[PDB]
Amino acid sequence: TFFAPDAVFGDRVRRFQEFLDTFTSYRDSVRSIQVYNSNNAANYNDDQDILPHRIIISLDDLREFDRSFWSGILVEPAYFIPPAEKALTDLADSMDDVPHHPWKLSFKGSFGAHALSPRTLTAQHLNKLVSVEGIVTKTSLVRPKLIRSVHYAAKTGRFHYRDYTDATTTLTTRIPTPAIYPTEDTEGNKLTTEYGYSTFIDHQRITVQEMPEMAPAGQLPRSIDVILDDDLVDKTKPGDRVNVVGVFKSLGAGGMNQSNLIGFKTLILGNTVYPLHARSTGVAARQMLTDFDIRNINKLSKKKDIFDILSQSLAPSIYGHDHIKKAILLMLMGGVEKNLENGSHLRGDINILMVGDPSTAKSQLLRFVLNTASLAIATTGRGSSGVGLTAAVTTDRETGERRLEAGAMVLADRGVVCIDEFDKMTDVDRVAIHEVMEQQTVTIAKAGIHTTLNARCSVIAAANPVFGQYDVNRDPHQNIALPDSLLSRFDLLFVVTDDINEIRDRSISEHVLRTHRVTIPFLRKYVQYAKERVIPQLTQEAINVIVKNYTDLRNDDNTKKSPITARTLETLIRLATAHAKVRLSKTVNKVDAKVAANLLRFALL
Amino acid sequence: PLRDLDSEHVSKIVRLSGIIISTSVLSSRATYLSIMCRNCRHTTSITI
Amino acid sequence: RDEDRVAIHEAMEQQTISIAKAGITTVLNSRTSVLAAANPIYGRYDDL
Amino acid sequence: MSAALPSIQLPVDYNNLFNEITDFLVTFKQDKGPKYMAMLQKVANRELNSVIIDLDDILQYQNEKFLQGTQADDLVSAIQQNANHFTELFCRAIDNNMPLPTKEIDYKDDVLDVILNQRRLRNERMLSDRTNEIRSENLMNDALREVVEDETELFPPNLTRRYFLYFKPLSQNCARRYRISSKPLSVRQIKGDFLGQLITVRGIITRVSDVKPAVEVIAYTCDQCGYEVFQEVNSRTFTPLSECTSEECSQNQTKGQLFMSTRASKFSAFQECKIQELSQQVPVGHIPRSLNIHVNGTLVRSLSPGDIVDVTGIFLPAPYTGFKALKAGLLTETYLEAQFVRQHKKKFASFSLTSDVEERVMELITSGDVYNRLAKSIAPEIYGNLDVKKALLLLLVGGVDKRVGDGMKIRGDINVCLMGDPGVAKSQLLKAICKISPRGVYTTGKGSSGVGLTAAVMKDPVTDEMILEGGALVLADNGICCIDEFDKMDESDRTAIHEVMEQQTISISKAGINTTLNARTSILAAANPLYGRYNPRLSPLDNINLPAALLSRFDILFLMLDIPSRDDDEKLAEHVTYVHMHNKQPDLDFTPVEPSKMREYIAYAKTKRPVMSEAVNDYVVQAYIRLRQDSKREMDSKFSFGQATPRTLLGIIRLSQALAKLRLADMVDIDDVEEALRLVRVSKESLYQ
Amino acid sequence: IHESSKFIDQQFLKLQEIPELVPVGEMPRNLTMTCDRYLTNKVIPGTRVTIVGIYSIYNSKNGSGVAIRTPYIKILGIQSDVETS
Amino acid sequence: VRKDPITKEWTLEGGALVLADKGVCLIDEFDKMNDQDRTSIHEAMEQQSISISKAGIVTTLQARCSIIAAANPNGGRYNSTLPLAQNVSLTEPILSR
Ligand SMILES: Nc1ncnc2c1ncn2[C@@H]1O[C@H](COP(=O)(O)OP(=O)(O)O)[C@@H](O)[C@H]1O
Ligand SMILES: Nc1ncnc2c1ncn2[C@@H]1O[C@H](COP(=O)(O)OP(=O)(O)O)[C@@H](O)[C@H]1O
Ligand SMILES: [Zn+2]
Repeated sequence: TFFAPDAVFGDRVRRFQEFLDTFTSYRDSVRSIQVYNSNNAANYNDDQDILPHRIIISLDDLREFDRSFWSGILVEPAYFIPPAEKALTDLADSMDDVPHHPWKLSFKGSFGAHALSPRTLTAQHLNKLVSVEGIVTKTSLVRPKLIRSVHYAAKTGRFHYRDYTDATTTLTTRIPTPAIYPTEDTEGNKLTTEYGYSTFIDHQRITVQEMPEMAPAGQLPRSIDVILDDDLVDKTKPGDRVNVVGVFKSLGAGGMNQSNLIGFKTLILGNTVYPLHARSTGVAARQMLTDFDIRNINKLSKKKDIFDILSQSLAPSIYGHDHIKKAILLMLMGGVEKNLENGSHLRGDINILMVGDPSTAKSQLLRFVLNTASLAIATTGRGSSGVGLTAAVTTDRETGERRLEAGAMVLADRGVVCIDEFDKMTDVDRVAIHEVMEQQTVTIAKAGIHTTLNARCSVIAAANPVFGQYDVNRDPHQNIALPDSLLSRFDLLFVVTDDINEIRDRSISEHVLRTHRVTIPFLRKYVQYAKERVIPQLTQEAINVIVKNYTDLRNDDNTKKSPITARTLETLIRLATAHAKVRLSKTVNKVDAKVAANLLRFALL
Repeated sequence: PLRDLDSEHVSKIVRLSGIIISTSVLSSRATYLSIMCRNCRHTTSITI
Repeated sequence: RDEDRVAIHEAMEQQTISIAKAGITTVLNSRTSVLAAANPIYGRYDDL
Repeated sequence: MSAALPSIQLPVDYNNLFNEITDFLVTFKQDKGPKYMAMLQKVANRELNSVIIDLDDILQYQNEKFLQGTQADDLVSAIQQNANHFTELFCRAIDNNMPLPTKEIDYKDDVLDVILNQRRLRNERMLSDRTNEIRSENLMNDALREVVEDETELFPPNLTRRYFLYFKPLSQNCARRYRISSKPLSVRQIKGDFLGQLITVRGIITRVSDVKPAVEVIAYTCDQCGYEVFQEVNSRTFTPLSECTSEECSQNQTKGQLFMSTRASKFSAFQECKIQELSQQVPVGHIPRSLNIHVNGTLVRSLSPGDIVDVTGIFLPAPYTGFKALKAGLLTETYLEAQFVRQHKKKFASFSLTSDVEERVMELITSGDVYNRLAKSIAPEIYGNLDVKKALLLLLVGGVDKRVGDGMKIRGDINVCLMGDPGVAKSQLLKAICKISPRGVYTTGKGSSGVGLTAAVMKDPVTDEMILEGGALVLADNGICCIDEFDKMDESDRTAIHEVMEQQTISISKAGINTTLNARTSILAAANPLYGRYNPRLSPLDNINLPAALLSRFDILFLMLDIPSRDDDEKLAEHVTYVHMHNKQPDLDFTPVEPSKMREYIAYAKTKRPVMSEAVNDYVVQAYIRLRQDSKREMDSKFSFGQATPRTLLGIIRLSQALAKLRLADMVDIDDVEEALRLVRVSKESLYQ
Repeated sequence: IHESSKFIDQQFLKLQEIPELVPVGEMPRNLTMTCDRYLTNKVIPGTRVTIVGIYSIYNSKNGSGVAIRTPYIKILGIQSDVETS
Repeated sequence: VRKDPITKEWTLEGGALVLADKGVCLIDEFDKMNDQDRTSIHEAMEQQSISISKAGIVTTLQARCSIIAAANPNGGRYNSTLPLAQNVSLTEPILSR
């Protein structure tokens, strides 16, 4: 600022300008931001009558371009990042030329040895750039921080201002300036504070501990503190798998100054943060779509046989049961989750129960779903050692003296839960599920907390017949061994049989041998665009079908093998709506109701 | 054995055995630090 | 024990253990074989 | 070094916005006379204590300028910023132009209004003597009077301030009319850098402190001077200014001591609360985080726990950071200083009648059939079954509380169970009545419900005392508590509930708790038989798992159970598919009433205290004996349930009172109990289908 | 000037007398143990070891006797049973 | 692995079977024990080493210790008309060690 820039800085700038001149992808992107802000500014300014100023750099573009500048960011970021942002802050002034703040950087890619788990983040290579992967373990209450303070000198109507700097605003150890908050003017007058002409920024620290499946298990966790400036504050939450990049500063002067041992305070200045996805995580896969990927979906969406092949392509590892995995595919699609005006929300999620002879795929099918649903969590049921899959214990020692944490089902707020060995799971959870299933709300009433939290999520149940095996010559209710309301709460109950034979059993050997000796990645991208864009309204061509069938089964099935209730009316709507989503249909059609009937014919008879 | 440790031979080399209970944190200590006077604008270095 | 068995009862056939406590949501590879020993005691048929 | 505290300037110019205020306070007649001056006459009358300033008037005042070509110099865009300046300067004008007192000072008045009067009088006598002494010392108003003012030292006008000043924003209507200022923000949405602004936030007020005094100015007495010393207190803490700062002791050898006066010290009523995020506004996967609200003055009791409110107020820093090491410099805590409150479910206790609410009642009445209109207007999103929903309206209006005038009390309230099988919706009716009931609450079978139905005891965060924290039956009172999965509760829950249906109170005698506690709640319960659905081969005392002693405290139970049928299920399937085809309810020659206007109607009916005619009195008796004789002598076999009791006779009376209140009628007819008995019997005729 | 300074890792270990051979009457005693540079992370809690070290003396901010010091060992090298468990 | 108050010091307390690894553990009222303090002796008899996998420490501790166990018949009277495994509450495999 006040000192005269030396060539060791002036070069770094103009050298970085030849990079951005070469890779226009960044020059047009910063422009694309001030396109967006001015459209909103015009929207605010010119109808009533932002994006947080950072760019991600692919480090692959530096390696081939400027080898010593590659090593500079990694080995000496404090001498190479402040000038690169100083270039961009004048590139931004070059792209715009409308009338009239900082601009900042972020990175992506491979850092070699410098990407390491906090198990091996050590007091070697402190100042170097680092990447760390792990669980975000807690987050601090996002405090506002002072930078500029503003005052009024009422004797004159002048305004005065003061500006603050500290250990976390520059990578280099700027000379400290412990300035004093001005309660009196230089002349001696009184002052008052113009709160909100002053400016503020969010401070947060989050503490990351090593990812538990890579961890050499048995050892203790080890964790380090990451400080986030204004931007990334909103994009971390405890328990998610997170990668951070930053500078592992070693600040203060403990021991050697003041008096006495424990060494320097070590932390990362977070300049990039990404959530990432791993098994049983609180975030979706969220694959990006090209304008090409959408083209393939639209080629498919009007072919009159996709649902049969798509239903099959799920699980080549398993033979048969197309009639079931049809429905599990429909669970990924779900309903429309209609929320009514001045009256309570109405369920969209379809919840499925699998039961059958213990030889079957019940435990294995769920590891397709858990591996290929957008968001899923798996629970054993018995072994939910907290309150359950939903609620949690609540206590604190930190400054606020209370905190909350969420169970699996509150974390899985929209997606999937895999529940298996379902009838092991005790009444304490089952009666809590009766709260959830058709209300999708959770209530607790501890000493301090008396409040309602959402759980708009979908369930697979897997169960075993209590007698060890079942066959249809034994009356078909008592084998279910659950309260009749749960047999209502779950929407489709499928009974899988293997009283052995030979004819079908013949083919199985060569299919398994072929299995030891359409595809998955498109389904995710097929489902999410369908989920995001498509919201089928009903159509009269199908509203009659759901009345004909539902009204007949209550005459027939109440004289036969299964119960029928007004609960199973709406399950017809959801399943019809789901198949229309498979069609990407802007509206429901009669064919979807005929499919809804078919799935229940197989499930009931 | 620790039972035979004594104020005798303080700061000699000692050979002893046991079980490690715990391993704490990899605290950070200096070995080179460079230092400036905030008023003299004057630089030195210290090594340990 | 019932809380023990249900995990191994899965890990013997899908070689992972999935945990659902609020604190952390792990799914960790077991990667184990089992050699087991058991007794025929109470082979005598009754239900109670 | 004027490069320190460097000078800057900005488009504001407070030195003539004060010149705008001094017109607005007197130049407004768009709604006695210039109403702010007449309101200030009621301050000069000493009959009100708080001033509410609305942006609704400031905007239309600027239109009367701007459309006359006169510069606005906008206050509104300034005032939504930086309101801690205006709220301590806008009030200065009012000191400088207000009417003189008219009802002369008298003993039957609040004691603070003579203490201020005496200092205000003493202020003028000091000018009156000093001017005459100056004039008498051997030799023009504007010349002289400024000498008096500077040489004197006086009580400041903030210490003579009779009143507390507050603001309320302008609603969206006034923002779109004449074409921002108050989006009701989420506690998550606040994004920090709004510090300074006037903001609106809505959410659950989970927890409040009790009101207590917190000092704003300390007054100190010095004998050897006779001058008072006033210390402004601004932070959470102060140190006693024991060393006498007086103008008479400063230029003196002895610096004699002083003592605080604990009534001359200007206080304010201080209260604070948490608002937790409103749950439907929480993102996916995230948690309802909390914000801290501070209150000063006359507003203080407007916030009560377990209710939903808009808070409007000014959002500000507080100096706190953690604990020294867990720090990165110049951090701040933050709080909201509350200015005005409105609450989406209103307090029944405020219900007076004015030019807009009577016509909202009258237009509801004149269509007639009001009782059936409101029953169908309760939960019209679920099919039929009107007898249940028709009784839920009586649960709200509740009947009459009776005090014997002789040390006895009997419950003026309705307790009901909704027994049945799956598929005939229950929680939707429970949830619908939780919305339509102010202070309504929703509960569940298992987990916390021991403490959750009980007083906890808590070390109160803000101040060094223990407090009882109310579970559902205490977080609700004078209102509905909703219970679900009912029989999946346990004996420790029931033996709390069973006492609350019988009488208005709870009693505790474990650990630090020994109190007797007021419940005053209506319990509305949903429960399922032993096998989810009924079994026709089981008599109801065996089909139902509940003990008949507790059941006798339900004044009605509904055997609300389904049987399949060829026709009736068709109309249901129409209503569900219609209301799922779109939000709208059926095209009947009807309208389902808006809930808030029904809440106003109920709040008026609650005021009615009906009396029973002797004609019905002798009819209720004879019907009871025939019921009780039949119930005992005939009905103790097969489908027979329970026994008739005195309690069911009182149920019929309370229901008969409720009907008469829904008529808005001061007396109870023979026409009422012949309806009440029908609901009692009809609730089980379902069993014969 | 942190950005032109070099730092090293050190670690605190505790060793206790093997519970297989200790007085019946009381708990085992233990020693604070420290190590520097490449000697860090070589050892896992619950392994059996021999330490060669400097038995040394430091002052502890106790709260111990009228005037006293606390013993500690600076490890200057380490070895083990070839791998525990 | 459990607390010690002074300095909040952490150390193992071994079982008596570790404290007596060369010699003998003397157990009084052998029947009157729970789950955990039964599986411990059974693991020691079975294979003479005791696992630890708690508080972040993983170890197997030598428990090469002999036992003299004292027990009482269920109901005090020996009931000589029934075998010992029916007279005592203990089952044969812990009894056969
Ligand atoms: N329908 C099927 N087709 C092929 N393999 C199957 C089928 N059902 C079960 N399996 C076999 O069972 C194993 C998975 O265990 P599984 O039988 O699903 O356990 P569980 O009975 O607990 O569900 C796999 O190795 C798979 O080969
Ligand atoms: N008669 C009806 N009219 C409209 N909707 C109904 C009706 N019966 C059931 N429903 C639907 O079924 C659900 C009711 O579930 P419910 O039966 O209350 O659970 P529970 O078994 O705990 O009572 C609601 O979402 C509602 O939309
Ligand atoms: Zn004095």
